[PDB]
Amino acid sequence: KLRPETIDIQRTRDIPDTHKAAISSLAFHPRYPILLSSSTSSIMYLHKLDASAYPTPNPLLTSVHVKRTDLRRAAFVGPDGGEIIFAGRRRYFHCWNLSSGLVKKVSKIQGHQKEQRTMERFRVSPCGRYMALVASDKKGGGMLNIINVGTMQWIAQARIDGRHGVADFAWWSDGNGLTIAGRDGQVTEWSMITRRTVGIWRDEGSIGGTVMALGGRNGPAELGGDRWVAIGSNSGILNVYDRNDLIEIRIKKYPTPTRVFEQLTTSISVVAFSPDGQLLAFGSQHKKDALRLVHLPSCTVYRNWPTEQTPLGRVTAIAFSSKSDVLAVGNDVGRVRLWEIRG
Amino acid sequence: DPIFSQDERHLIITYNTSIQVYSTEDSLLVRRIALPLTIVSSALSKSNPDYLWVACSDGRIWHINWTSGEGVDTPSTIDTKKLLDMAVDAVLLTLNAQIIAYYDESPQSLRSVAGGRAIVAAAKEALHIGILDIISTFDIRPIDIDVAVGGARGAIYVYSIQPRKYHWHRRAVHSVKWSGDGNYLISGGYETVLVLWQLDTGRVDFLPHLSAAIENIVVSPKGSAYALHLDDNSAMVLSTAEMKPSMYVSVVVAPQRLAEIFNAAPAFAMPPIEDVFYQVASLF
Amino acid sequence: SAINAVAFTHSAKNIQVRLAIGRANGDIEIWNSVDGLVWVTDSRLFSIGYTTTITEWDLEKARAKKHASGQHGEIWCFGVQPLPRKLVAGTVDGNLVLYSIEDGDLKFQKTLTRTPSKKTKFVSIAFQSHNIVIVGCSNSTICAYDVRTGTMLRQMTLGTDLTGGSKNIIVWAVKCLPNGDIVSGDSTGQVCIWDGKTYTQAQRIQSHTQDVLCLSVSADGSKIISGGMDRRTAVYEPRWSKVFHRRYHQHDVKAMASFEGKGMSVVVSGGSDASPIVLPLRALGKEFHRTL
Amino acid sequence: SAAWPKAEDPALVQELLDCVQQASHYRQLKKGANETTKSVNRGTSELVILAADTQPLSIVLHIPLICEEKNVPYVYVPSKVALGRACGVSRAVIAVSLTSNEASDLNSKIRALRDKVERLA
RNA sequence: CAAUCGCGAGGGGCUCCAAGCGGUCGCCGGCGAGCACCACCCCAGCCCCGCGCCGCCCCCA
Repeated sequence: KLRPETIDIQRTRDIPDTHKAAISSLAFHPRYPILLSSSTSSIMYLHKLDASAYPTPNPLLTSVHVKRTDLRRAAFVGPDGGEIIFAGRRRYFHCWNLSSGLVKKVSKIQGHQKEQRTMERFRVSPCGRYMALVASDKKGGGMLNIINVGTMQWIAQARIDGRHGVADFAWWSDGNGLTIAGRDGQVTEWSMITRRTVGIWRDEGSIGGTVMALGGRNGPAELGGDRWVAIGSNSGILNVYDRNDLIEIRIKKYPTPTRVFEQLTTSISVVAFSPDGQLLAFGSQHKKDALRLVHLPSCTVYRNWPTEQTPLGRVTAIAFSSKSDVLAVGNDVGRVRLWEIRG
Repeated sequence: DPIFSQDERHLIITYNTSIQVYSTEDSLLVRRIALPLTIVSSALSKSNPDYLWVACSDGRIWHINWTSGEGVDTPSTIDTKKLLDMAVDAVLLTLNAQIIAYYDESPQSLRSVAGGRAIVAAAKEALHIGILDIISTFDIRPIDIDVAVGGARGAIYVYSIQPRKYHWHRRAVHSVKWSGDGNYLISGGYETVLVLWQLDTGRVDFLPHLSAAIENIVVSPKGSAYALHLDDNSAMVLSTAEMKPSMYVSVVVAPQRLAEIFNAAPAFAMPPIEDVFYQVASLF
Repeated sequence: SAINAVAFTHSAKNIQVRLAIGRANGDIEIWNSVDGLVWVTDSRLFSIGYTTTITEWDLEKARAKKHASGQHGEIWCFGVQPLPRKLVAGTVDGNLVLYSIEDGDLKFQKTLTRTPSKKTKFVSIAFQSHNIVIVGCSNSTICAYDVRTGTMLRQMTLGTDLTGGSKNIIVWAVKCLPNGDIVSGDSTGQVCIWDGKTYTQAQRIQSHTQDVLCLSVSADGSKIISGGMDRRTAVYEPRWSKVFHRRYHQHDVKAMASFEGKGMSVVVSGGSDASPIVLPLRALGKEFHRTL
Repeated sequence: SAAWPKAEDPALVQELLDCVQQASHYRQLKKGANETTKSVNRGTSELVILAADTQPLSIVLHIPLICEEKNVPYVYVPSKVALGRACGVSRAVIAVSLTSNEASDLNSKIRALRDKVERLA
């Protein structure tokens, strides 16, 4: 419960560990106050979030060096959060338990190794059942190979058409299908049950389209039940759409954003919702304090945070907590900072 | 014929002399359990326990368990011919040339279809479905049924009237099983290659090089690890997508719009404040 | 010597149905260098060789009646519309050219639209409905159009050529369904059924090793018969799957044609072994036959 | 309607707006209807795009006349917002004109682009 | 790098020498980088294919 125009954020003490590369991915645990930090310097860190800790607040649980990979993305798996799947640019990806301590190397996606020469651009569904990989072959299109993580086996494929393929995609919050931001302005509301596209619709004026997030409650249950979608472009404009206004299954081919966000001038590189569906933090990594924060459903940018003097750095990754009360920002030099949010 | 446990961490292998259980997590054999020959099958008990069911080549029904050595004393010989085939359900049924349950050609094998029961009998080219190419092996999945038959050649016919040819093997097939959620058809062969039939978008991807040994494969109780029986007297619990053996067994409103409510018609000649209030509250 | 086009007169009494073949000399032969031929019913056949002329053929005269031509370049495909008539003929230069079949005359009517890239050579067409067209391309794209307005519906772009060498997926054959979907038989061996309401793909069945040059559907939308640059044809049944594949043929298979009438539901294939070869539709029924 | 050189959304619009953006980065770009009109009347213009998403399209219908007089190719894209952030303006650009110089790879891209526009008209 | 093996310009009568250059097995050899040798576009070039001019040779004249 927080009002639209002025936020009660505050600086919690930062993470002690510093990385030798930029922070490529952050992820909070979905059950516990645990931060997973992961950089291009081959190292992941787990930190427990206790601000009254001693000797060093926000202490370190463990520090995993993964050999020879540069960690592009690490992610918790499931609502329980018992696995961490992580991947660099290399042709394999690991999964790791949190209940048994098993590192497994998935090195073969099942007859699609020609189709995949990375594993870096993956997502895992909110129900934890499935996990989509961007297949790294374009020639005028882009496909998502869907993995069953209970077996780690390919079961489905999610090709859309564009120039340079998929920009960025998001699982439906029910888990029953996808929504895929391509690189021409086409956004595909894909369905997993029918394994077919529900409908293709265009962003408002996107040249390229760079990133994409999704989330909220009380949305279209035939489109996964998640309410808001934000799509960011090469021009730094973030368009925010209510997904209840894609239905007229007949998807509106030219819908209107609920709000055009035009504050940032350079290419939107991060976008995230708070998992209660009340905040949208988006930003760029080509200017210094290029991080903005948006109240939803009202679609207003908060004007008091950040300031001139908020230490952010060139923001490479952000992450909201499981209770939507701690924000994490990791930058181009390798330092996580944390902010509690009150409401 | 090898079989897992209900809690996945125990593998179960019959030899030509005894029954040996194994740790899927850590080590080799746990129990040498006595089982003389003075072997047809061994499955688990279905409804309440997980004891065992072993049938020898003639009628001697061993009802024997792990977590003990109990059951080394009680066979049963209710049937008169040498036992050929054997299947349990929940309720036991045994193929002798015909069934006894609780026909033209030579029998091969017999398998049982789950709780709303059905029976699948197997002669050479005949196959008997019961509601209530020359065969080598076959598996099945329910939910309303699908039957994958192998063959003495490398053709794997699939049935849900018309089969489907899934021919890969340059000899007999020795193993055909449905994978997990039914997406893949994991098959084996004489030529050491464990083929993963895609059965979706019709591709094939496999585990080629191995100890010249593939016959009698089995699938985990979950979608996880397949255990392989292996003709060099070896079993091999392989976790999935590793293909590495785990076990080897050998109200926001901008102020300027309210300023725009109060810009024109300065104090006098303004609309009355019922109307101006309707402008303001209509802005809010 | 080789087959390049097969077509049946009808596909549904003593009603004169005939079979029209195109032999790679330039010949045409009818059973009870040319490149394509169709019939029209409301019944006369139209053919193209590699040149831009699209010509009718009078049968009782056995002479090339009523040639047609145009400006653009080499016709590589053409086809006639269904009913709720014209011809649509796609070429090398990216034009698709409408010809008029007003009551008896074959006219160069109109060029509706054309791709911006000149390097998009069309290969085949099929008609998803009455007034809207599906065309394969020499790039990975297959593309829909409307001839009410000429407009350019959704590019249905295939991938890259993964298996080695080239980049472009050259889509050799495109056919349609009574369900409303369309099969695209591309290069690199694969087939893929694309959905019809949203014009996206729904299934990518990899069967062949080399490029499927021709395919044809049943008249009830039940059996799909592919035929490739291998020696190989393959059948497909219900979203789909294949059943089997037997090398009926000896060279690549170049042209299919199906018929489902008179108690004789056969599909005839021809390629470059100079031997036309006829199949049933009931492929578990009995054997096949061949004719030369 | 009056948009008879309508550019097709299958990537011809995308190559138009991309060349708009690259000419915007080479400063070869006259933005808006009035400055477009000045570039066509002065004859500096090498190609000109309009927007068919104009709410009254009469306010950009005047430049196809003088583009027919100066013999420069014009073509319509269906979104003035896509043209607007294709330019990089933060407002809606309704009609854009893009010139050339003696030697640039951009001038080569203009040449191939109005070759495609000539394939339309 | 270490063991090992091969060919052979060039010169001399199947043999002889040699400039050189590669392969295999071990490297508790070291260095460098990992989508991307890709996507979008443009300018050329190798090759293969089309069509018409010349350069030459012809035969009558």
